[PDB]
Amino acid sequence: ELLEKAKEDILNILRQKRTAISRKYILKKLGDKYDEETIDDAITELLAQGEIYEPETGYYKL
Amino acid sequence: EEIGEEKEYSKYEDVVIEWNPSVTPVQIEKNYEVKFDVRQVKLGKEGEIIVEAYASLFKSRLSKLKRILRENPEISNVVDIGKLNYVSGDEEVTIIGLVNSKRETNRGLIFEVEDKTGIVKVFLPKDSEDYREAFKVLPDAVVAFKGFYSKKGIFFANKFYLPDVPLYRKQKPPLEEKVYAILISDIHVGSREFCEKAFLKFLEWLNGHVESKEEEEIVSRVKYLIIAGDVVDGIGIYPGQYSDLVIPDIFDQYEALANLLANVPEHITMFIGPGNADAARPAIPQPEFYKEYAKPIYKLKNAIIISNPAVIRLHGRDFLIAHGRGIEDVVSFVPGLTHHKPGLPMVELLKMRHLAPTFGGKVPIAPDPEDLLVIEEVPDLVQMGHVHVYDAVVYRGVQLVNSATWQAQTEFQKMVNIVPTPAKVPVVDVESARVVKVLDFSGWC
Amino acid sequence: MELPKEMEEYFEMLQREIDKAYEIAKKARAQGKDPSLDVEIPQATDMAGRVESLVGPPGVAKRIRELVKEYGKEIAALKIVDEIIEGKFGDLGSREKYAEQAVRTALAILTEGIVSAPIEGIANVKIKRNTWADNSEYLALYYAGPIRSSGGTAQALSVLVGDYVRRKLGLDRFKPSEKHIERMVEEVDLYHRAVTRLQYHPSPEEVRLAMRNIPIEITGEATDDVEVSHRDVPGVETNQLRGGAILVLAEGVLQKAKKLVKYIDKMGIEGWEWLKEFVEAKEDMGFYYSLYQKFKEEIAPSDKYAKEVIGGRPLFSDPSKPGGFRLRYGRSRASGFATWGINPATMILVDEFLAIGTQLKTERPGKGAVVTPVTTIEGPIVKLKDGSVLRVDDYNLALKVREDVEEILYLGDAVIAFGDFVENNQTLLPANYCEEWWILEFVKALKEIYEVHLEPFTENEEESIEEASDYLEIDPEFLKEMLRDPLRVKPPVELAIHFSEVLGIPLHPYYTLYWNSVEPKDVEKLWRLLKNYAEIEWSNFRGIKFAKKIVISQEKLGDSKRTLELLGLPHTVRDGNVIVDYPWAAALLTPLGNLNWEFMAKPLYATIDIINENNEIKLRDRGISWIGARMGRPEKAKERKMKPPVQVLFPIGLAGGSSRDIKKAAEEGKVAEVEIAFFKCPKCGHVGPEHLCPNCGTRKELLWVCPRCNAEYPESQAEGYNYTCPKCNVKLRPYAKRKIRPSELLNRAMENVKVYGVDKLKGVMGMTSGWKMPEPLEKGLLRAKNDVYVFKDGTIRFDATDAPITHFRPREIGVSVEKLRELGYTHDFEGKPLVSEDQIVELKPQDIILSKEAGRYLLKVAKFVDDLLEKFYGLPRFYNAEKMEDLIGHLVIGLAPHTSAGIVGRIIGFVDALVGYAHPYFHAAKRRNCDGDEDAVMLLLDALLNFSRYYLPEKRGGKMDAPLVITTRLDPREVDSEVHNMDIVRYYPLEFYEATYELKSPKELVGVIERVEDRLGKPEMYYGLKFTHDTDDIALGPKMSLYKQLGDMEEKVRRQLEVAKRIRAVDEHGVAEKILNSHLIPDLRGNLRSFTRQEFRCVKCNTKFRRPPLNGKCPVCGGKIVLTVSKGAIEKYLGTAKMLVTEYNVKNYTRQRICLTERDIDSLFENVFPNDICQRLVMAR
Ligand SMILES: [Fe+3]
Ligand SMILES: [Zn+2]
Ligand SMILES: [Zn+2]
Ligand SMILES: [Zn+2]
Repeated sequence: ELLEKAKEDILNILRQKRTAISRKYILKKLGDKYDEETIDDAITELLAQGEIYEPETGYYKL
Repeated sequence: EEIGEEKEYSKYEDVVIEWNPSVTPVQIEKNYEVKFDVRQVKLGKEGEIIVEAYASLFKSRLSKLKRILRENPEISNVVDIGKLNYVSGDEEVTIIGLVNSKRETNRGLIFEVEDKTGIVKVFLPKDSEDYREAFKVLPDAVVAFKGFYSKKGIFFANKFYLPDVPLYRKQKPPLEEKVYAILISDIHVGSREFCEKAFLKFLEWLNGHVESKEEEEIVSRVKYLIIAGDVVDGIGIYPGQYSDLVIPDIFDQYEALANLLANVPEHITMFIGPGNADAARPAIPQPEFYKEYAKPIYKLKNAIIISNPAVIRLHGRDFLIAHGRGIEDVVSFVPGLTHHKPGLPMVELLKMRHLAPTFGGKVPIAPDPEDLLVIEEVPDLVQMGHVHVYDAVVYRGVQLVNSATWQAQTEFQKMVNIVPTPAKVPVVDVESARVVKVLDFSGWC
Repeated sequence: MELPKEMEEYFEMLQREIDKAYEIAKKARAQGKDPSLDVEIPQATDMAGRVESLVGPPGVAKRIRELVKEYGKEIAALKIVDEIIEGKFGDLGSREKYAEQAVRTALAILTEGIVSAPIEGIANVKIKRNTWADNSEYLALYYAGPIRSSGGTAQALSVLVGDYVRRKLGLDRFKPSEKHIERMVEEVDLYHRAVTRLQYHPSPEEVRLAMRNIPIEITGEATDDVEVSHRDVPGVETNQLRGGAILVLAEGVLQKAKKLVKYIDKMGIEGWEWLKEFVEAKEDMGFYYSLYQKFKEEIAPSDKYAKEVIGGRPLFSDPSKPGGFRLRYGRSRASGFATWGINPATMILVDEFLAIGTQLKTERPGKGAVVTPVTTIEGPIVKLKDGSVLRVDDYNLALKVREDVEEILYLGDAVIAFGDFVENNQTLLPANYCEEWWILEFVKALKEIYEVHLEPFTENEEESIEEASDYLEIDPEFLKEMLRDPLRVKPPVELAIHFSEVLGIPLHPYYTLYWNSVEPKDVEKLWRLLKNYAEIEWSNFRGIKFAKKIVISQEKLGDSKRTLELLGLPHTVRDGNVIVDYPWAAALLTPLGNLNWEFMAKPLYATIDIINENNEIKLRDRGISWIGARMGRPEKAKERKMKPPVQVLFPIGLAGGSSRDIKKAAEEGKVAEVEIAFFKCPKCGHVGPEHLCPNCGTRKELLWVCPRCNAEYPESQAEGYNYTCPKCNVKLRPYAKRKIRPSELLNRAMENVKVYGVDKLKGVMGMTSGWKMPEPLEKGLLRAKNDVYVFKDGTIRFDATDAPITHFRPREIGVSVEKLRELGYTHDFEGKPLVSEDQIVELKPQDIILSKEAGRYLLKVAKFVDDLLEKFYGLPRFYNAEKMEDLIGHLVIGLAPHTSAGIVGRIIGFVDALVGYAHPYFHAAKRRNCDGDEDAVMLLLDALLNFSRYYLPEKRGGKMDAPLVITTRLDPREVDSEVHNMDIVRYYPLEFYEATYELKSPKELVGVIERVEDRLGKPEMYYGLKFTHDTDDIALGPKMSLYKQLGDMEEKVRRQLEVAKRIRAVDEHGVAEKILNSHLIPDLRGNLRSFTRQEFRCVKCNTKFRRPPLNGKCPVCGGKIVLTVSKGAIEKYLGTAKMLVTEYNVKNYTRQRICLTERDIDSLFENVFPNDICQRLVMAR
């Protein structure tokens, strides 16, 4: 439930930026809504399934 | 300037004109001799030698013109300028020397006559009979004065003499047959204004392509042809000449001239001399062309190259031939003698007995130890060019002809307002040394 | 208005020092030893005072000051004219006097009272009748020689003023005939053909149109002795050329018609419609492939600068050719007015043909410029003799590797300001990609992605820096250092790649090669070779892969090596291999994707377009705009002497020889008959050329002579007699031909100043002034002792090239902070207090920086002034200078050769170059430009003590270049109009660079970039200016040009051709032909033509003879006669011409011309005395 809502929000944030965004930015913006552990799990699962890739360590792009 | 791209041109290599079988030339023996030529005579600080050369040149001119002047019977009792103090007041004398300055006053003329021994001041009163001649004499000309002297230092003259042509001449023997001669000049091969069609029609005329009986008889009695200067346009005469050239290389200019002069029949002899735009000396007198640059006109089997100036004998008559660049000095000095009538300036040059007297004007003089521009012997016909206008006059038995040009009007000429007379050809009779007909080819231009 | 209390104090200090100098000048001058009893240089503070003190009429300052504030500058002139005609300023008499005074005053007001046109350019104003058509009155203006140097914009306004005056007075038009117009056309054409090439050549139709509509006559006296064909024209008194009138008509109403029509519409004058009409009538595919096409169609190459080439002055770049000068929009600390910025490295590598202050013949922006070092921009790229490629961007490396240079592939960069483009109205060439564009893109990307605000070139808040550093994972100190000096601090290549892959900005311009300088097929071949036969060492920064080394054998590379050279890629050759090092392997292999996508050639595409079509990191065109230039007129930092050196203004005639030595005449006891003025003592009756009586000690009175009866009258009786002889009724004169004995005068002077050890004292042959008042001989003795020279008015001058400067560092001029605080400086340009020698301090308007040669000369001048004050006048010393550093804080006067007014400055430092540094306002106040011009500097006290109006030449033009009035305050609103276009911004914005690709006119973004004009009126025009580019030193580089170390022409041409060969952007065969066509063939032909029409001169006398004397000796002297033109003058340039013909690929016309010239020279002197190009030429054909 919360994971399902969170992945869509993270996809929304990365979509409008259209470039790689640092993990600190997404952590600070989505931090109030969701705890750190859930955000990390969501990032790991999104990488595992595969719609986004990591060019440089700590930066995420579509 | 700015030289542009390369261009393709033609050198008249497929132009062939043949003789007409309807004309049979008359068999006449040929009597030509080159009486005078520059090449016949054989003539550290550099400034010293150059000054010495100029001094010797003017001394030689003075001596020659004095030897000419002394032949006048009315000239006698000649004294040296340095010995003028011995001259008594009542005794009249004569002085011969060069002219340094000529100044006009309200009561006469004042000259400055310089000889080998001194310089004196001469006064010619306005009432003198021979006063108009003194008003037209150019500087650096050898003149004579007659009069008295003053202890004040002024020579008072009442007569004035020039080295002229004598008034009496002997009647030369006649000829068994009649022979003519053609005089042309200023061909200017390689220029954009050169009239090709007119020259082709002229060549067709010499080969017996006519339509009148008189022309048929004249063409069969032509044995000589004389060209005086400016046979090619040259390169680098004035800035911007590249844009006015069809053949911008002097080797090809002489090649084209030779190709275009190979159609003159075999029974005609040609005499060619250098000009001002040719590959020759940059100052008169000019010995000849440069062999390595103007080779193709040396290989023609019926052409002999002459100098500027030269004297040619034809059946016993003397022809004086020069390009005639000294007409510009006389025109600039004497008022009333404009262009379009180049006869009177020629008369002045003849009656001063020098082809280019002024030094320092617009005629260059080379440093030669001896003066070769003095007319030592009186000729029968004098031919010149360089003016691009045809004229003919007679003075005391001699004929003076200015051959026209084969080049049409250019921008430089119409800026200075001179109208040329292209494609006019004089035909002279050797027996009489007179122009008897003028041919016109201006319609084809 | 509220000034910051600093400018007011500055001006007050300047006035205090000026008054201090004037006090002693006035105390000394009142003793009676000088022509006047008071100082002869009045001082003024604005335009009204100058106009009153230059041309009058009295009482005009108040009216001018009222009307300028009421209406404006332009209409106040018309109001003053109206008041003058109405008689508000007294009774003048005839209408000619009213017209002349009105024209002079109006022109002075419009020209701001600096240019000498109203005083010397206009000679007379007369009323004439149209005697040929209708017999109606019309106004005529007479011009003189000086109008030819008064400027184009000052010639045009005279016609307008004359038209207004003739309209106001109630006169008719000037109705000419056909002969007048034909004469004008002939005169213009003859002038252009014969005497000098006019800057603007008008067609005859334009001349006829101008002559048929101008309501006044434009005539003058004869200036050149060249006859004209048309003669005896009614109303014209001369048959020779009238240069001033025709030059006015050609370079005024025609060349400057836009300015004239602007003035006409602003003023409200009616009847000038024809000028307005003439003015108005006269005026599938990749991104970079199309931009190049539009660039070439809308901006075409110009070759007007390369038309003429003088030996010894090389050509540096062909017109609009890659490899020449790169274009960088900006302004340095010491450039901007008309001055270019050039790295010192490229000064060295062109064999030092360029030094600081050398003038260049530019192509694109204007016509000329001056070079000034800038050490921040890039330098040349060179190829060594062993095949290596280097980038030289500093002075020492250029000094080190000069001897091993084989080819200069790229010259370097040039800094040209936006104000030059505005002034010359030049379309904006597309901008190359540089550091500041990249930094603006960087900060914009940060703002758009992470909502962080940063400002380049300033100091930012700590919180923003920390936030950006946290988001970027870099050291905050590095970010702070990069954002304040983005032109000296650069990131490593891996950081640049990281920035491009994270933020989305393009690659750093430092690591961008000249990709568009090569064709795509060459890059495809290089790609295949690199994929097949290369060894690459890979590395990793954070996930990203970048190359570290490339080693490939030379045999497999083949012709692909030239591609690397054209790309500007540094590499080395060793042991039969080519090696690419660390920072450049990444630059070569990152835009190609590390060989992950194949490079293929595609039509209608460029290399960068193909790169950007398929790649993650995008690029920009590093080189797209190039500019050519040529050398001319090297720098000058010398003294000023009259043509024969002069140290005293005392006539000597021919009793002193050619050198005109008074001491030699005194030694031999000669008697000289010269034209001089005497004085008579009222009591004892002494007569002599001095002012004070040697016996009585009282002041004497001038003696006036009558030329007919030779009667002497003192000044009092002359005033009683109204300066007319009672018996003769003729005009009296103040001078007569008299005999003097130099020995007694010299002995008296030597005993008067106690100076004995003098070996030479040079004077003049005859005086030019009407008064012919001589100078005291004691001044000459002291000048000779101190080794200084004199000018035509009694002053000592020093001439130097002028360069601009706005900001400076104390370490460049050798001045401590304590001395600066004593002078008045307390802060730097950012507001911080002045505590270190490395800070940058803004320069005040009237403070100047002199050269060291100027200091060496002014030290002697100061010693002379002190000696004069101590011995001649009996007063305390003033300067007390032992070293040139003791002149810091003193005053000078600046002057220009075409002006009649000076400006006061202050000395604050010295440099080691050969130029004169000053504020742009200072040079604008002399009506002068910083593009190769030279001005003069003189000490203030010397000028006040020694200047006199009685020594000036009587002829027109004698008052030019003379300090008739000096200005003590500087106002930017009344200096000039070019300085109003100078940009004063710190950095150009993104809008400028984005609008650069659209090829916009500079008038479409004047509101974006701040200029000086936007600050006029407000107190902010005196301070707050900024600059874009910094520089380490303003005198770093060569000081003297190589052109001054070469004597022979063969050496000149050899060095010039070597420089041409070295540079890739110059075709040496084209240079070889231009030299022959422009300098060598004309000289040979002219000398050969002049040899046969020459003159001959004697050695003892100097008589000229038009033909040689027969005896070979002078008729009078008996001495040797020599030639004027010799054989050595017609053969000096023949060997160089033969070498050019034989070694360089020139056209056949020139070859044949030179060969025929050799033959002609050989042939002329005939009767007086296998591998060659001529022999091969004549043997081949
Ligand atoms: Fe001719
Ligand atoms: Zn006295
Ligand atoms: Zn008198
Ligand atoms: Zn002499």
